[PDB]
Amino acid sequence: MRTSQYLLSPADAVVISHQLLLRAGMIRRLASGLYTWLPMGLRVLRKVETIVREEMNAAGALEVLMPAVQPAELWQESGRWEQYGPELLRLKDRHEREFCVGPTHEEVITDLARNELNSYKQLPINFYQIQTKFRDEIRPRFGLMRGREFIMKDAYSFHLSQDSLQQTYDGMYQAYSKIFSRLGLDFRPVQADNGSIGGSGSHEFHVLANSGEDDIVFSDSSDYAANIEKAEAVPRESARGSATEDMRLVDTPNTKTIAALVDGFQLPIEKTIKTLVVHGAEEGTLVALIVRGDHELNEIKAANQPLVASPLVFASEAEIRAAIGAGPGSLGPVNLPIACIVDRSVALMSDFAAGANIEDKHYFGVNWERDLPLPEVADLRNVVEGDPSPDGKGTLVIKRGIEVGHIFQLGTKYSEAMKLSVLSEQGKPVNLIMGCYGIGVSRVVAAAIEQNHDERGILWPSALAPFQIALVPLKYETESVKQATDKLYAELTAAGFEVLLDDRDKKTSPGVKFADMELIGIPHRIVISDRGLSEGVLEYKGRRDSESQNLPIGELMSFITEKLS
Amino acid sequence: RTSQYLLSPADAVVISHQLLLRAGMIRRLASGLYTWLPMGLRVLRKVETIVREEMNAAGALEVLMPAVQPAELWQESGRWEQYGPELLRLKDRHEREFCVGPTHEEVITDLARNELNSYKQLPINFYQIQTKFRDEIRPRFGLMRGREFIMKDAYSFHLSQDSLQQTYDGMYQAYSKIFSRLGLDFRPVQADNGSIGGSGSHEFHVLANSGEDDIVFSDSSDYAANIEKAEAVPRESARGSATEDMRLVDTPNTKTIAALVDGFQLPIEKTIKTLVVHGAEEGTLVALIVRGDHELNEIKAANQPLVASPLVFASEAEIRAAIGAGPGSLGPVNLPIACIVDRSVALMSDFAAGANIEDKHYFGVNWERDLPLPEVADLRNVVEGDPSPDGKGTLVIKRGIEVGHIFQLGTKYSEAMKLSVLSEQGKPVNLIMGCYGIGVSRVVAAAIEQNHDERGILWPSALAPFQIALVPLKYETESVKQATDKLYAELTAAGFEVLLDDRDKKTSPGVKFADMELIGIPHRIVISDRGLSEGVLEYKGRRDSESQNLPIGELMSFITEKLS
Ligand SMILES: [Mg+2]
Ligand SMILES: [Mg+2]
Repeated sequence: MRTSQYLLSPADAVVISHQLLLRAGMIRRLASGLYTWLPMGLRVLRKVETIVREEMNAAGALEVLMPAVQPAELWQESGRWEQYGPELLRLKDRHEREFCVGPTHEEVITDLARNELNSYKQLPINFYQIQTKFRDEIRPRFGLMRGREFIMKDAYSFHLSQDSLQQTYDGMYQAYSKIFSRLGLDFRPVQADNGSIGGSGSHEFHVLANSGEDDIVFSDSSDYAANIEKAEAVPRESARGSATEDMRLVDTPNTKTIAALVDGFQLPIEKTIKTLVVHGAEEGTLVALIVRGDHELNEIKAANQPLVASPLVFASEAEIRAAIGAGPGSLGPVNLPIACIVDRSVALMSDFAAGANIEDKHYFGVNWERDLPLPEVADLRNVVEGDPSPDGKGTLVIKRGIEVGHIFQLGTKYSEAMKLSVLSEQGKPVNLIMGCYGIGVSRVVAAAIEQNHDERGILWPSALAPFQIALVPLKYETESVKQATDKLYAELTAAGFEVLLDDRDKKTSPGVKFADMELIGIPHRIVISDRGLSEGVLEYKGRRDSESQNLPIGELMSFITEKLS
Repeated sequence: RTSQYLLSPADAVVISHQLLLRAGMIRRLASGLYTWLPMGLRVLRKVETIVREEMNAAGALEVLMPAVQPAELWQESGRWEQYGPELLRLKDRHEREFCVGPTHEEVITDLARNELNSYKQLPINFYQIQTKFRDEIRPRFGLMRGREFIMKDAYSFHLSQDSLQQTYDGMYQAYSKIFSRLGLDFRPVQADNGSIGGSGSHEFHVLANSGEDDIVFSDSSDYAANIEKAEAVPRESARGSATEDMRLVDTPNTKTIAALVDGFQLPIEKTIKTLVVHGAEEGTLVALIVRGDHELNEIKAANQPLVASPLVFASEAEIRAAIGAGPGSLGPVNLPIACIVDRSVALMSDFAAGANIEDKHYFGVNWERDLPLPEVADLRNVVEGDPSPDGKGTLVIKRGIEVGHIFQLGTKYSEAMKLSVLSEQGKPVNLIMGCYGIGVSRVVAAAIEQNHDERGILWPSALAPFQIALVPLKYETESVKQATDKLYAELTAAGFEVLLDDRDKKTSPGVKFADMELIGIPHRIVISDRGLSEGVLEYKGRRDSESQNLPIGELMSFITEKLS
């Protein structure tokens, strides 16, 4: 009775995984960013959940299950009750007590550790759960990938020392790598934002897909791998060029953009700069950050600078004019009455053009040292295709990624705030050093399709297929065909395979049945017919296959065993 | 292994709550919100697995529906307001309204509107195992009355009542398979279905003294009903003949059954209680009379057609304006409102009632003679020793923990959210629905409520978190530490769930033993340099009184038989 049950019965879905997940009856919308898992969709979901839980256990983590509803008072200990922003879904109960529906669980698990972790002989320990979160995304979109309710594997490890944290952290990296291999994904772990300049201890796991919202950077020869947020930028040139022009004021009443200098004044874009006035970390101060005309400011690198306020805030036009005496489109490093930091590539420029900090004027032929001192230099830009690999090996390619996991060395941020402390073996109170590890279990189901699909529909990796074999008769009411078919279901089920049986009547044509089984990603099809049973044979076709086959009935069970290998 | 699982009691009053706290199975986050600790999650998953197997074997299809539910769906059924303060409501950042669902009737009916479009897809039975939130006013009893709890909730859809009954019966059978595999002593009982008589609602109850429900059995038949549902028949075959004339008596300080009995030497079976309730017709009142030794069954009262559901008791001001006399002076004689008497009241003779005149009673009232007999109904709770309404035996009342409910819902939601499908002959049909729920969280606690002893938790075999505890005495000795790891592998390879107690010379053997017994592990093996010399392993069962020594080779056989 299987298809007349599992198959059940788009207009806005724009990414392929969302459209296919809806068309294939894997999920359906309830409200904005809230999706029901349909019977066939839940079969795939649980397959993900099984592998992730197996590798978390094999890596020594202890599954727990914490509440969804959480006391605001915990979120007030970390300050995140306010600081988290409008993505936190806040509520009150019938007694006017305040809660959120958790998007994550750092406070709750730290609260647990306060009460449960009392001796150094219990450390290290790593707790994880597979549980529904809520995030009030301002614009839920992309189906399972930017929903509001989604499933998360979130894990939290506690340590007495940095080395202890690293070992567990390394084990999680390895377990994640096992997880996304068993899931049969084309993935890449990359270095990620750790809040600091340089250093380590933050890695993202990405599935490669041309719809990726993350840009991820790779050496074309070395193992270098990093989110563009983190990717160190080093300049292509080896030395600063020599001064070949004098500095001069140029009237620029209508030249206020990189485009206008390059196209209008014919300047090589390598001879232009963008100045970005941001707020200072010192209250009320301004900082000017400068990148070359053909580059962009990396905002994460920007806010990592000690002089720069984190998070990044851009100065207003009125602030800019009050400080500098000129406004956007006429700004530059010369006679700049505010602190400045220039990108590494900008320090090597020569004979370049800058806004003069005089309205409607630029300097042309600026040269560092001759016309003004070089200010502080830092890595402020994003890398671009073909940039040198920062490890000196090869050049950089940028690909698109869907983030499906993140691991992060958290330190003592929560154990300081929530007074989670344990005595070291020598008797010293130690603030527990924490790590956090997350996988977007929901997002994984969708990520797989973004990467594996064709014109016929979903292509599942082997571990995710909701069934392995579809039986399609083809006049299924024929006693001859219904007995061969029902026996075949039993044999194949007996041997352990997961078989979907298409029991729909003649009112559903064979071609439609074929297209349905293909759409839902079932990797093997078997068609039973009286004309083939006469000939003593069975018709086979693979999901990726071009033409069907005919297999002698007697050979079929060995043949399917081989395919499933 | 125990350095990890064991981790390190005040407001706990029922035993399952103290034991779940002390065995490190759960811990509290806030009121009614509890974290499953690693030991606890293992037990809960063993419950879910068994529930899921039997749901699937019964042909139901697992889905997973959102926890946050839009208010507009709840407004279609009227439950957005009607469900009460137990509904957790919120607004998102865009000021749209939702609840955190306590149940999913509207959601699954909404799903069906979009997915059930052909009769060839029916019958169909959807279920999920999913966290609910119910904003209980006074959350208590640990897992038994928390606010967040795990629930297997199922909903089936049908084109005919017969179709529903079949699926309903398979859910009944599957629940029994479930609770049998969970090793519980349960009983299914008839339950309140909304109507007088009839079937279509059964509750599954674990038998325990702490049960909040009263469930009625015959000591002679299979009869089993929630006291809310139990039919009461009188212990009398016939109304007695009149042997007093009716008189007016002054009862100035007589306003309770006890005062009428102890102040006038009347037997309690000659007295009555008159309860004045709101009638279903707007603005009307109905009086409900039971005998002085009985209580009013409020489920039975509300099921009366004249009586408003849910039941509302009349105020004292309302009584006085209607009748002309107050509580404690009420009765059926000269009663200017409609009246319903319990079956037993109808058989009474020579009986006392308030006269509907302040501080007065009639004595020696007799039906037909002094006043006409009103309508008769089954209005009272049964009491221990009552006749069994199937005519086989008398009735006993025991206390039960409700772990499962099945209910024939009909077209309540399909009619309101317009869920209709064309029959094979082309007639539109509102889908008939049944709903089935198992308190998965609650089942864990109900098990301990019925299985425990002086030393801690007793688990039915299917729920034990581990089957074997390895307690190496002096595990720091490398001779014991090798034999035990060797043993851990052998047993884990054999497919047994084994908890190695790796704790050190700090925690004494005696403490280690008590901890393994508290968390309810069925079987223990002690490895020692003592018995290693003798080539022997020490074994003890969780229920046994003495431990015993055991040749090592025989041990793998001995223990596989133990769990057979
Ligand atoms: Mg990111
Ligand atoms: Mg009840």
